[PDB]
Amino acid sequence: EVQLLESGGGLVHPGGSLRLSCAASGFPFSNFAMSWVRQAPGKGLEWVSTISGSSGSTYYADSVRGRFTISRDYSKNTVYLEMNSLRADDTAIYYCAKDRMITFGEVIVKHYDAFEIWGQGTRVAV
Amino acid sequence: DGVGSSSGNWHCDSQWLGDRVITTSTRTWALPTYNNHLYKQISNSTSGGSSNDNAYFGYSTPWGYFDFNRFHCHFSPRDWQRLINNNWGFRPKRLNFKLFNIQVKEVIANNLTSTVQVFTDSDYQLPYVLGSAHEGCLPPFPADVFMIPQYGYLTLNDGSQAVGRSSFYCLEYFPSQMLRTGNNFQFSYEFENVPFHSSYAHSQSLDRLMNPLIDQYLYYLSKTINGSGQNQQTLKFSVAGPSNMAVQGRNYIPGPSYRQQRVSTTVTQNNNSEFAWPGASSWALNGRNSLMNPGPAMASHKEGEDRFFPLSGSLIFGKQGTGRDNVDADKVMITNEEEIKTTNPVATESYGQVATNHQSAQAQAQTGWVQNQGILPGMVWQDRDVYLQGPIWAKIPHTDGNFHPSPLMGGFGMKHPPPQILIKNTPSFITQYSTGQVSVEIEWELQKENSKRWNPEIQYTSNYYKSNNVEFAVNTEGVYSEPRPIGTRYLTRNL
Amino acid sequence: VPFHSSYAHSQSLDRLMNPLIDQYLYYLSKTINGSGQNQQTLKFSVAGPSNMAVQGRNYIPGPSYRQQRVSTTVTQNNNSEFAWPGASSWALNGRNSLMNPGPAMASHKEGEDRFFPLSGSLITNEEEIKTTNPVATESYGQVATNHQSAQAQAQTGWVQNQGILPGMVWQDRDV
Amino acid sequence: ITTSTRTWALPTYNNHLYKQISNSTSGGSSNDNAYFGYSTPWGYFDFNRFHCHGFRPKRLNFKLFNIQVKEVIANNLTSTVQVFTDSDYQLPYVLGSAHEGCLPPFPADVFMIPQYGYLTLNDGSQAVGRSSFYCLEYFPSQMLRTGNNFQFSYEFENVPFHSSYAGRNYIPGPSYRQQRVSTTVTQNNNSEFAWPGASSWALNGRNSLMNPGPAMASHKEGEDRFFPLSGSLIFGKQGTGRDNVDADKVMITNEEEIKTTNPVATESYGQVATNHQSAQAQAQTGWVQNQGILPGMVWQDRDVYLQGPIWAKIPHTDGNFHPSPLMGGFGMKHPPPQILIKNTPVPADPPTAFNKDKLNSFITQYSTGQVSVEIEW
Amino acid sequence: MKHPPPQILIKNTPVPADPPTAFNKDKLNSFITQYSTGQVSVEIEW
Amino acid sequence: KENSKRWNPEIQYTSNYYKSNNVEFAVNTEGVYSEPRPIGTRYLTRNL
Amino acid sequence: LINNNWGFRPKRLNFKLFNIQVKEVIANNLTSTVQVFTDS
Amino acid sequence: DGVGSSSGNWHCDSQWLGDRVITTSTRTWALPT
Amino acid sequence: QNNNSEFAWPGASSWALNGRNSLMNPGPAMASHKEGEDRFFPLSGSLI
Amino acid sequence: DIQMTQSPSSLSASVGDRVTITCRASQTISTNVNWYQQKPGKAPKLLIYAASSLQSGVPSRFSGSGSGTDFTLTISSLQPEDFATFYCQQSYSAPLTFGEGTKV
Repeated sequence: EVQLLESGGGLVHPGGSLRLSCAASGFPFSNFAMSWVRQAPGKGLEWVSTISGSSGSTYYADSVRGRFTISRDYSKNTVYLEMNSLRADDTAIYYCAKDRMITFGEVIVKHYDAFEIWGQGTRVAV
Repeated sequence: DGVGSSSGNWHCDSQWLGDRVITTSTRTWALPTYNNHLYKQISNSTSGGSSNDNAYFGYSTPWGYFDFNRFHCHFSPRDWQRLINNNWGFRPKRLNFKLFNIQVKEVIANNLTSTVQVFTDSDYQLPYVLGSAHEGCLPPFPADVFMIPQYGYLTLNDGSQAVGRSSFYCLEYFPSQMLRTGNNFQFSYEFENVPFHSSYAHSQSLDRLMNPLIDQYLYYLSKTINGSGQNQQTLKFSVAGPSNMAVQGRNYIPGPSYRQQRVSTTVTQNNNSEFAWPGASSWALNGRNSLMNPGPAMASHKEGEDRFFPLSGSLIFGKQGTGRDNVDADKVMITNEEEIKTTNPVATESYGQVATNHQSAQAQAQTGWVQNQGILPGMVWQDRDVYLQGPIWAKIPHTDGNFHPSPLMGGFGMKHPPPQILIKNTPSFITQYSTGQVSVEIEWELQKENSKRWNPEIQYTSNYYKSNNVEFAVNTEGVYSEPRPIGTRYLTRNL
Repeated sequence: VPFHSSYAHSQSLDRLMNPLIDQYLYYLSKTINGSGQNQQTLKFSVAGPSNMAVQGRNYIPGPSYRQQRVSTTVTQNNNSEFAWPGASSWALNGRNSLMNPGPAMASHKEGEDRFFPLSGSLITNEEEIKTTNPVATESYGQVATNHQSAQAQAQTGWVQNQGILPGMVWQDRDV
Repeated sequence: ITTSTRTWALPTYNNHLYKQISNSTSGGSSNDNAYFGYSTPWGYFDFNRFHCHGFRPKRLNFKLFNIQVKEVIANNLTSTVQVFTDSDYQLPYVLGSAHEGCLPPFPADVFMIPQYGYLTLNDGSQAVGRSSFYCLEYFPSQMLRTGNNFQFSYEFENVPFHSSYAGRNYIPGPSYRQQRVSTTVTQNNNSEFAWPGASSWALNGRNSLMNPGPAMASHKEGEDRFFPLSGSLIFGKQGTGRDNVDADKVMITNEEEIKTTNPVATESYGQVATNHQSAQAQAQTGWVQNQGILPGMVWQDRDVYLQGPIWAKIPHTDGNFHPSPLMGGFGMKHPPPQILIKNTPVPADPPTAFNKDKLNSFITQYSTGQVSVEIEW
Repeated sequence: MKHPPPQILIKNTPVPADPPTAFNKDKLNSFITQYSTGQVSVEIEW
Repeated sequence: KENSKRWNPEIQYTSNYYKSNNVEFAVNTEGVYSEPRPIGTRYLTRNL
Repeated sequence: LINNNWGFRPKRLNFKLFNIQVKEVIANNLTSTVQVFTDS
Repeated sequence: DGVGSSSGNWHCDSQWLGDRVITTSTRTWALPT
Repeated sequence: QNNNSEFAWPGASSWALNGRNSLMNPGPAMASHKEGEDRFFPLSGSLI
Repeated sequence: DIQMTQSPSSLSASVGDRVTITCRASQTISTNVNWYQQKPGKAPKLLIYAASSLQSGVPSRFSGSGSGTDFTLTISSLQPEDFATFYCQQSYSAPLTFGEGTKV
């Protein structure tokens, strides 16, 4: 199958740092872009960041940019979303989503299409 | 030889023999009649002649021609894969061509007395249009039956008009062979010696060639002042070494550069203006501005910037079923040329900086950006990569002098390329078309990879993850498609 | 020595292609959907007979070092002593030397025969080589000078001198 | 036909280990200076400098003899020394980078063999999937005890002689402008312009100084106090320190003999026309800061010094123009091969009960001996 | 058998209908309706 | 040797990662060699 | 080997043992021997 | 043979010849009592 | 997913010889799992 | 930044009867819109991509249409499984944007 286990968990104090991990399995890790989608309590779900399969392109949302940092470790097939200098509104349950579009290195193209496979998610309280 | 006996068999396959490859492709073709057996003078004002940049003068001919100049003609996707993962270099040696099992149809019944005229231009007396990257190539998938492209050429012009030096060629003025349903046509060609294409990527960058553990005996100017204040001028010198690798002395520098505009595949990031033609790099010749495409070979982008591509600076291919005008970004494939970054500057960046003045106590040191850089002694560079879909050879313009004749769209520059092969229908006339077979055979020389690299290479591999269709295979409707552009550079070398 | 070339090309560098066949390569035709704000889009089109400016080519014209353009109609020429001040020259060990004749280049565009390069002629005109050689009185071409973004529009510079590049052809000067 | 002989001593490097080194190994913090690579226990011989010994090298001869092993200090007669040369040029070539570790110019001096290391593709301090790793123990090599010796001969490929002398058809060569610096500090600007004012070339988003750069005259004739910022070779005087030494501790060479066919480093190449003149517009000109090759250009390459390097390795690429190296000397596609040497590690007493792990404890050991190198010029 | 009698493959060579009078890069989708017939002799010694 | 008439490309063993702290199958900073994954022998295909 | 080939198998074997060094506990004891044999 | 004469050299490489491969490996060992 | 008990030795398939049980490892050659299931592996079926 | 506005904010309907939700984008984004659904306590699931294409596991009773500014999500044969908050997303350009959502 295709399996996404994200646990960064955590309850942190404002201004504090937290690092989400997402352990991906069952698909070619390099060829798909991985993204984080966020949903606050009783609200709509909000896109946060995405990273190219080759990690050459990282896209951040406007509110997020400059604070959170997305990266992927190819040894452990894990995508990280370290967030620092957190704020009150960062409280939400974060999701890890695989992209629908398969890519390779030999063509310049946008790396995001649609979120095909999501994940159960973790809670970040602050 | 006979009406009821075939004149040739079907040859498609590849032999991998030691240091050499032999590719053979056979296709089924159909040739119509063009222009009602006529020559018709063509100019731009015929179609309305909007721009002087587009203003042309030339003719169209009744003749057709064969173009096998693209790699997917001679190489299956698997043959291409065997070649690129196992080899540091390749280049053609001999060429072989056959035109056989001809049939002519009166428009639809059999005309057994009709002929087809074919000739090759082996003195290269005709305008050579095979290096222009035109459509009409032998199909990549051998079960596709293709239509011979109509031959035509251009000559000198002032606006839409001709001039006194303009030329007109009559292809009837060339002796040719006439073929009936039992006749066949063939010839052999010999490629002129060219350098091996480099199907490898450097494992070292041009600036990192140093020993990381040792200092240089060279010195550089580290400090021009002692501190902040008045009259602090001083000259300090330090050893160039591991801790600073930027200032060290180097024997060779990256190759030439002609800067490109940078375009992002994330549309919002791009400027909201029509900068497609206005911002493009061009070169002007006789008052006409011609776009620079693809231009000098340069890396497409810097590390961490794969969303960007040079405007006119890359080769862009269409996906199967893509239209002719105004297609979306997804419908095209923009090739990536980053393997060459080790020795080549980034296409969208300046070559570097130069000093623009003389410093003094009254003037600060001023530098400026080099937007374009011609050849300098000590430069080393990589040529442009070749693709499964892309061109094989081109003809070197016949001129007093040239530099590094390797063509700018990739492939093998040749002063005596494979000769053009012209074909027609021998003609108030009877509506008529001919069909038949074509087989091409090429011998390739190979350079084996002799690397002592310990860790395993990057390889080209088909993905295993499940999918609706097999890549490089037909769909349910029967359409064959090539899902991506495959470069040749996978294996590595030391710089 | 090589044979001195004594012929004029009937074809130009920009006119090498087959006028009846579309190229299999795409170029970027349009960067905006329409007029107004937030219209960014990426559109690509096949290069073909209709547009011959945007096609890909394997070879580019030879080097150029620009000359000042002087007219045989005296009134058209500027009212100043620019014979020396406006001349293209090269400096060697502190000594300015005029560039004469200089790199072989087309003396004028087609359609203007009243102009000649300041130091660029021996008045023998080279216009027969305007096929592969740029024009001594013109810019070699345009170069992008920056990175365009939502804030900054694309910008282009002029190339007054251009050194040898891979894939250049040229004609030498005539005897 | 010069001949040279020296005495050397070889220690143990990296405790008999190959170890990844990188930007963050040295503390890093800069993208221009970032690197990724490996440090090997092997040493190598550098005779590449002239003082280790028109004109041009023809053949070569190398010998390694009088092997002496030293265990800590007593001799060790059983121990071996491994030596091999790379004649297929399959290892990264570090001999053309103008490093230290040469045979000393004075025949009675003794020299320590420098450590072999190499760099490969990096991104930041990390490694790209295209990076390469090399175990030199994977090459066939020759092992030498105190009675064994090693020698080989090399043939230099055909190169041009090095020049050893000091309305127009031809023009001077290409220029890439260097910033001008006066030996009088009071004339120089009171600002830190060492890296800010330098001429550079950027490759893959990393700025590299242009050093020494194209071959040009250092200064206009009659001005002897100016030298190009990065444009000249600068040699240290005996005793000169490693860091921030004043201008009297170094030797700043001048190329001024080549000013006949070459442009001055700190001067513009010339002028060009920037517009069309007319009755409304004056004739305008502009300065040529950088000029590439043109038909009809002639130039002289960089002169060689007694301290200077002999040869370089021409990179393996699709194309190059005038492969003669910029730091000077004879450029070659198949240069003199690298010569690699190390002491074979000797394991100490084993634990006597089996253990899976590799042996991490060795006998402290080094070797010393003689090297003779002969070249036909 | 590990090397049984080899498969024998047969098809009618496509003969296209009248192509257009202007060049079109797309493959020919229109063909002359056709079929074949003949004799097969197979000899097996036992 | 393999003489397969397969039209499409095979599956190959390749090094997938793009940027990483250690190249696979090479020493680390401490000088310790490691084999990152177990590699099988079966990539090319045959007809059954 | 695995990318290019459908099969493999060993053919011949060549074994060698050399540069023996026997130590005493640490100095070189030159008169000692090493007992080695193969059971064929 | 002797104390100062080597009884062998260091051979590690792999030769790819036609339809065969030849692999060679050399290591350094220690044998306790 | 696994049962909350100790089945490593009790649940393992094995073969007895002369009165001594021995684990069947790795055992006959068999596919490790059905297609689409990568998370399951035989108890002693594959090399580790 | 591109804004997706989904016109019904909340909705309720009888089962089996057709339901349609639409959202209007701030600019011509062509066919880039995507559709999702989220049940309480469960991660979202992709329905439609590239404006009309449906995901492999999604029932044929879902469909979608439109180009440029306007896009509609039509549900024929509504069912008890189908009651959840629904979202539309642009894939056209980053930063990516989800609609406000429609609780059905």
